Amino acid sequence: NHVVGRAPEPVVPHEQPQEVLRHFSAEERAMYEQHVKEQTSRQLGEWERAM
Amino acid sequence: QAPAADLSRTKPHEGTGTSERDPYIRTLHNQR
Amino acid sequence: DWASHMQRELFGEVDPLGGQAHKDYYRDVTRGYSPQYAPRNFANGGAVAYPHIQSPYEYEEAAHRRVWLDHDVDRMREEFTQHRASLRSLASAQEREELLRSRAAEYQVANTVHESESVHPIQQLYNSGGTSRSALKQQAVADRYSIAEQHSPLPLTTGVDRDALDEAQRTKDRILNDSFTAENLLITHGLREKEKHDFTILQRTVRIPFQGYDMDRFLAQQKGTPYGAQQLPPNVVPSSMEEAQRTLRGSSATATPLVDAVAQKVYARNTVVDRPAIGEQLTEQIINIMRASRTTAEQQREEERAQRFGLGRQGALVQDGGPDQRTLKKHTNDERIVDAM
Amino acid sequence: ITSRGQFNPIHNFSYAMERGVRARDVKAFEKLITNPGPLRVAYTPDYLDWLHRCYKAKGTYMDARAVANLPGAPPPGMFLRPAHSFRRLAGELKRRRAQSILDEVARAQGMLDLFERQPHFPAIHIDRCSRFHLVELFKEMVLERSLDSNMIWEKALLYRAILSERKPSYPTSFHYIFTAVEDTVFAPTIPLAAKCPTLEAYYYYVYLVKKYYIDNAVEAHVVLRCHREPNAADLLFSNPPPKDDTEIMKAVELLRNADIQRGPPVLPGAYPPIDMLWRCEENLPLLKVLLFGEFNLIVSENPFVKFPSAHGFLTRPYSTDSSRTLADGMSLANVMAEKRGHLLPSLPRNTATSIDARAQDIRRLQQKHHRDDIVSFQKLLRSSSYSDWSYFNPRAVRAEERDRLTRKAVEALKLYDSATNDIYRHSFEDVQACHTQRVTERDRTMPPYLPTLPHFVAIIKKDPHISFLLHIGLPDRNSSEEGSAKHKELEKRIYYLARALYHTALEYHNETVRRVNRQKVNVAASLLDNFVEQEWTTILRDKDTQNDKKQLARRLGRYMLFANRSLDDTGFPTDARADDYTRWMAPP
Amino acid sequence: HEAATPWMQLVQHGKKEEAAALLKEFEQK
Amino acid sequence: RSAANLARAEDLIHAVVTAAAQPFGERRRAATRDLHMEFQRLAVPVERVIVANPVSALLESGADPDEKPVEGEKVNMWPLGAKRVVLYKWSAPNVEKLKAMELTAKRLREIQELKRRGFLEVSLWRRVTAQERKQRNEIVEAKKKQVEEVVRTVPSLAHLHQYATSLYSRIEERVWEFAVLLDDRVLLNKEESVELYLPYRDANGELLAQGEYRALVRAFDLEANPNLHPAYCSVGYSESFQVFDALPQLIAQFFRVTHIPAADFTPFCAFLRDAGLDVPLRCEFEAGQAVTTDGDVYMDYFLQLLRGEAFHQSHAQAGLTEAQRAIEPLCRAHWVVHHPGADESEWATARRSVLDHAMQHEREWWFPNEMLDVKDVVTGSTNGLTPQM
Amino acid sequence: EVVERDAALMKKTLSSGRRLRHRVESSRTHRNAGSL
Amino acid sequence: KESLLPNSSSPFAYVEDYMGTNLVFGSPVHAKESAAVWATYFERRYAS
Repeated sequence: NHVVGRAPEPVVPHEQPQEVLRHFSAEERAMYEQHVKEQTSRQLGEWERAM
Repeated sequence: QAPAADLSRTKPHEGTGTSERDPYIRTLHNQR
Repeated sequence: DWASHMQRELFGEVDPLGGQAHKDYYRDVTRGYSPQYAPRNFANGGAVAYPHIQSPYEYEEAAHRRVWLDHDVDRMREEFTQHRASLRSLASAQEREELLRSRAAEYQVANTVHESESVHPIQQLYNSGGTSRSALKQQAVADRYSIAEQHSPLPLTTGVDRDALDEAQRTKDRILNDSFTAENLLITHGLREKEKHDFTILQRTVRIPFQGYDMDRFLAQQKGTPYGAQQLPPNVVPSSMEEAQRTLRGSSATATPLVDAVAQKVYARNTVVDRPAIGEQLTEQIINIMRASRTTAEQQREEERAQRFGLGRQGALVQDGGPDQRTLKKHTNDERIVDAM
Repeated sequence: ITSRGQFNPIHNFSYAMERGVRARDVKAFEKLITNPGPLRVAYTPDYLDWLHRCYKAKGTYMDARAVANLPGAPPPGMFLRPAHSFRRLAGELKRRRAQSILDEVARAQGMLDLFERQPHFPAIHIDRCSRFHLVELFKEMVLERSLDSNMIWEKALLYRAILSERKPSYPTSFHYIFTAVEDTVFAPTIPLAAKCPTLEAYYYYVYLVKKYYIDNAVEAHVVLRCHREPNAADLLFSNPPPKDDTEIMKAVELLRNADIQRGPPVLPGAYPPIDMLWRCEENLPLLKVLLFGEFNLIVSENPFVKFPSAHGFLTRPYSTDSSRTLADGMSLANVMAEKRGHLLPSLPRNTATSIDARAQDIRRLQQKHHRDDIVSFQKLLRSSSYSDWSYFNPRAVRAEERDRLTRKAVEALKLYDSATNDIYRHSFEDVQACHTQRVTERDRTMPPYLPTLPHFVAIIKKDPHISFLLHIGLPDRNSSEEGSAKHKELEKRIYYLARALYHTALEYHNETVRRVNRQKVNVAASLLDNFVEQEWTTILRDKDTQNDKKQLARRLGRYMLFANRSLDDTGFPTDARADDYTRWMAPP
Repeated sequence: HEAATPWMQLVQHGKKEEAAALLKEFEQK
Repeated sequence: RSAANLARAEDLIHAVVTAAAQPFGERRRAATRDLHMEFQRLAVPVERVIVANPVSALLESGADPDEKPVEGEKVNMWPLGAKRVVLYKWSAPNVEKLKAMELTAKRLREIQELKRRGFLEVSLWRRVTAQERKQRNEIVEAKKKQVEEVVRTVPSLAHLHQYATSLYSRIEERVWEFAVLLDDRVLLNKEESVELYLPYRDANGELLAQGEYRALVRAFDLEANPNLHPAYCSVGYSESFQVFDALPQLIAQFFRVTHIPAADFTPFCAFLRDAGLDVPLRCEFEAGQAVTTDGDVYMDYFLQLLRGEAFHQSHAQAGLTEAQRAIEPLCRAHWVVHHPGADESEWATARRSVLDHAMQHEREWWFPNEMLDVKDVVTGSTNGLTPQM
Repeated sequence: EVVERDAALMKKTLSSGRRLRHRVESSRTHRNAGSL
Repeated sequence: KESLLPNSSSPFAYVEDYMGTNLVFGSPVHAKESAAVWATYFERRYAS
């Protein structure tokens, strides 16, 4: 009942924890954030298109 | 579930025993 | 707004902090040796939210990237001089604000900040704890090199000389050879079989886990994926600020190459040494001590290897019955054992 | 190449010492240090003793080298090449070039310190200077790094007020600036309005000084920066409470009465344009006192001890500071939901309560550590970087010039180090016995596939799909603006993947960092694969014979992905088994 | 290689007698 | 011995290829001169160019600022280390800005864009005396005779001569001595007056000798030619003036010498600035740091500092950055091999365009890296190029 | 002998010693300047 | 302008023996000192 047509969790491939994100450089951190945002945006968009 | 070797060419029937995917003795058959 | 605020310090020729030591700002050796935001997040727990450089080649690449951008930064300095000359002509604050916020959009200063876009609640907590999005929007100083990175030909060469690359390859080969020799020595000693038999022994004590009635439901419950089954990570007591900064500074120091580290050490020690010298003597002294440190490091490596592998002779060169007399203690590495292998 | 408390040489006596000129006594050294020109000298004994020691060390080195010991000493394992040989003379040429670069860097550092005086440069004396020496110095120092013109007038008048009205007592070495203060001509406050500033604004600045107990240029800069904004009532609350309005009004009225006989103000008016400051002789005393105050009145005390609220304005506020940023942020669960969106499930009640309790716990922890983290950081300052001292310096350096000088010095030092192996040589018999090895092309020599960034990017672009997208697959970069954007993003992703693989190859020996580097490799490969598949779909979907673009794209392969491609230390597929590779490269 | 005169083109490829003969012919003409 | 023979062979090859490259530059210069001279009639040239004294307007008490500046009509002499003002007039591309001259950020934006559109350039040409004409004629004829002997002695370099001619004919793009280049990035200005500094050394680092110097201004407009073709220019030359080093005369007059007295050191700067030479305060500041025991300033060191380039540039090399200054010889060599035969005039005309193209578009062919370059031709082959690597 | 010389030089590096540094008060607005 | 090394572009003109003794096609003084160095080395070796 709580969830009816809600999107699933946008699982991102190659998700890294904080212990790995510590060694990411500045541009590496920005690239990882760009990858995560693009992946979740694509997941949400395809769910919206399916719904 | 002495440290495991970093770059080791382990035998096809053995392993370093680090996790399930690398057990000390491999059970799954190599064939199909 | 805050983009214009950043642009103010970007155009200014003075440090935004004015030479003040700030608890949540770390002046990294990379990034132009300029202050960079290093918040100490508490959601992670006593961890400074800043990149930790581990390999010296990363620092070298950053330095070479700065050298690559040396042209763009001076061109942007000329542009900044022109913009300040134009800005001084403007009298009212509103026109200056409008010009600043136009130049902010043209220079993409707002793109300089590294937003953390995530949807997972745990990652959102980590991002919204010690260093929240609003805090990043407020205290995010931007450097000239960081600004110039947006619009510039990206580097494709790393500043590793032929000699530096040769030494790196030699170090890699030596480390790999030592690791392979140690692993093969353990194999010959049979300690690997010992640990395999210990695993077999522990297999007597271990028991079959309860996989659950519904296998997929149980596995998902472990994963935390299903709705309402998410478990917050345990809260960890943070360390002291002293240790938190000490770890990062030690990592940077270990990533500093020999030449620049010895240069900074000598120039720092020059102001306190009882007999200071001018650069003419300083260059000779630093070259001498760098060569001496190189040879000392070589000797340290060779003596560590010899001690670890039991290299060299056991006793005197000439014994009563011959030089080839060794007491092969069990589970102890030896030159005779590596040669036999 | 500079720490906090450096003593960078500013003088150039290495040009004159070889000419036979040396100082044998302290008086001779001092009269040699003294500069005949304007802005001569102002040092401290902690700098004079260092100068004398460095000079005598230079003499002991020059004489030894001339009579030649340390100068011209080959390394213990090395020998000396013959004089004026094709190798030794070139080595000495690059040695002297590196010495010249080092000396230039040191003198530039000394000039930088003089412009941003440190405790080893107490003050600057401009008692005797010319009109040009005033105008050019002002334009180079203050005019250039001035975002706003009116701030210069405000600073000049405030400095003139604080130099005389507040503190008349001085070491008596600043009598000339006291004389130059009095002959500053103001405007007839009732045609000279554009020539000179008004006097009521100057008296307003005197009132500000008397009210805020302003002592130094640091507090003057703080009040000048902060009093304009509509929060000066509480932002500038001095640690000692400011005096009431009546007393300061009476004091300024007494000063006005004294000035008149020798013959509340909220905001100042519109000042004359700054360009007139350096043009008219009328403002020459005012410009001179402005430059004097700019080069002096700097103290080694942060003004934030008495201006706690101004710390958050002039500098970035503390992140650990709470009740403002978190108060604006409000409900953390609400922020999470609003950034999650309406198309995703709302957070269940148990997790929302847990996350809000965690927010409160983090708030309490931050409050607890706020007071102790600040004091603990200062301990780490004592017992590295520059411009991080305990005091605030308004005219600090951007550190870009310092970094550039450091990099130039390091490069010249590398050249100097390379020089010595050209100047000196090993033993002839040593090299003769060394050449018996006859390095072999197969194994003794270094392999041709050493890990380099161009090599990695070349092997990445070698993929048929990548080459197709780079050349024909994408639309022409020069044709449409979107084509150029897509091409620059594709090449950025390719460069990122190549650099990640390069770093992995460099750190391939140790495994502690190899896994964390391979994580970046995986992320970059995933991004590249996503872009390639999207572009391949669009170039096969967009809306014929004889080998057109779509036919060639279909004729190509299935785009073997990079996210699951095996590489090891060379950019080549490994010869080890899949199990061995996946145990080598696994998340930590 | 391609823009070079045939003498240079064939002297870069190890044919030395032919290069000498071609040079002799060219200096004769 | 074999290495020496190889070095001699390489030197002979360089000489013969340079001799083969010589005529291409002359023919290209003739063609572009024809294209330029056939163009000014259609376009609008600069009618008048004059050189005036530098304005040092420091208004005294009682003087309003709105008064227009006063400048000299002409100057017959240009000191080797002085500043000057050049005045010119041009067409509507600047009268549009003269209209727009009559407090807003966007107003300054559009004004700056209109300023960016324009383009000017100033150069100096020395008239050659007949003695120098024949002195250079004999030198060049001796050099060409020597290269003829070089071709004769070895019956192999004829093939290289013909190959060089063919390669230049295949590479070259299809189509009164320059002294020094002044401000090249000078744009169209509101008052049509430009401030210029004449350096003691030219682009090649040599002092400028005695001669009659003519200021030639060439104007570019980006609307017609966006590729900055050297043929399309508005060219106008001013009257010839005399140039000489006034430093010996000034020092002799002031001192009525090796050590400048400390007490009289400061008035010497005022005397120089009155005589017209400009002496930076930084220059004097660090010139006073090398005094002797008594305090006398080393006159030769001060003169070296004054004629140095770090403190004050010529407004042409000032626009060029340190990276362009470092890679400039490489760009020069590539330019002279792409255009066979070239000199300072064409290099100065195409100075900043090729440098910006190289340091902006390519940025990688030039800007030498740390592992593919040799910092010393006598040390690189041994130290930095170990046979292992 | 070479490594012995290098070790001796390394010892000499840390065998430098401190230096007696003079201190000048700076509490007032003016930075006090002293001569030799 | 004038330099100690010749104004030659080919490094084959600048090639030098490892000991720095280029007694062939070198400068007169350079050849003299190279011969002196060789004489000293060989006299020491033959004396030993």
